Amino acid sequence: FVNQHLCGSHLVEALYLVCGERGFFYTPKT
Amino acid sequence: FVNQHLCGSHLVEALYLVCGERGFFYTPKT
Amino acid sequence: FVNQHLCGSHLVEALYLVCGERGFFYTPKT
Amino acid sequence: FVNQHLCGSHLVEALYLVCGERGFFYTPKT
Amino acid sequence: FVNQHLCGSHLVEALYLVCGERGFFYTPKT
Amino acid sequence: FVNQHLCGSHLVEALYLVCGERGFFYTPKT
Amino acid sequence: GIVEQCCTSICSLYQLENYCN
Amino acid sequence: GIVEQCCTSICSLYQLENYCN
Amino acid sequence: GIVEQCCTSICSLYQLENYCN
Amino acid sequence: GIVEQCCTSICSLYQLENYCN
Amino acid sequence: GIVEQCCTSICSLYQLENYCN
Amino acid sequence: GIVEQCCTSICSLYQLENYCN
Ligand SMILES: [Cl-]
Ligand SMILES: [Cl-]
Ligand SMILES: [Zn+2]
Ligand SMILES: [Zn+2]
Repeated sequence: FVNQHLCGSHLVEALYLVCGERGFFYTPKT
Repeated sequence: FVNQHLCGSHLVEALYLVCGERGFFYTPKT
Repeated sequence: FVNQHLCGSHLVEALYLVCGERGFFYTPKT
Repeated sequence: FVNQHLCGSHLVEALYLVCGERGFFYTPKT
Repeated sequence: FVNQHLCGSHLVEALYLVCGERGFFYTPKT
Repeated sequence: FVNQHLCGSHLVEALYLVCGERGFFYTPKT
Repeated sequence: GIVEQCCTSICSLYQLENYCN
Repeated sequence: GIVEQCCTSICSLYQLENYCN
Repeated sequence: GIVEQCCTSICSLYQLENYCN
Repeated sequence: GIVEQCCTSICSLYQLENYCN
Repeated sequence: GIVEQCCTSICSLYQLENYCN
Repeated sequence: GIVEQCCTSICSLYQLENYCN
């Protein structure tokens, strides 16, 4: 697997692919 | 707004839209 | 709902989610 | 090019691709 | 990681994720 | 068809739409 | 849960806010 | 309309241009 | 317009709703 | 081929690496 | 190449067609 | 955090895996 430069919705798509049915949490800094 | 079917990667795109900086969790086994 | 920073195709995805079966028009400046 | 099935958010992504700056309308009830 | 169903544009998004700069081929008739 | 400014995964989505069942190769420079 | 609210059945943008942190 | 041309049935990129402004 | 605003600046789902049919 | 490995059947991220250049 | 061109600069669907199999 | 890192900088699928449930 290669390293990733992921902003915005593109990060969430990646988390989705990586985690599958496990699901994930998306937690940006405030 | 509307009600539609939101599945898989489309469902997480919609979560990112609605929640954004708040963050969210996607936990389909729940 | 949170505010949105949306460029390119990401705007169209947002319009799609927001409008549903109502549909929408995408009208950029020329 | 080709003919394929284009639905929902994929259909609007394809409209954005083809029309771009011209703009477009997505009016599924029509 | 997981195993899930990856079709169409979602399958090519996943190829782009995994391969990135290496590049990839998407050859469904194969 | 209009001209396109396409980076990252957005290029792969475009190649997907344009090529259909023919498939395509994605070959970035190294 | 979320899949059986908005995917299997349909749900609104407001219902989706149920899953924000 | 567009759904019953490219989604239900299939359509080309050229047919999609029918829906540009 | 909305297209620009959303990109140069931020916009809300409520502003986007005005572009629904 | 790829469609009948990860779409029709399911496949892992590692199996997807089979299709990198 | 195409990948770069499309991103640094603009490209057409017709140029993209050259990368189909 | 991961959200930022991934965007300002690069991140790996293995770092992303830590955010799975
Ligand atoms: Cl972007
Ligand atoms: Cl689908
Ligand atoms: Zn993007
Ligand atoms: Zn889809």
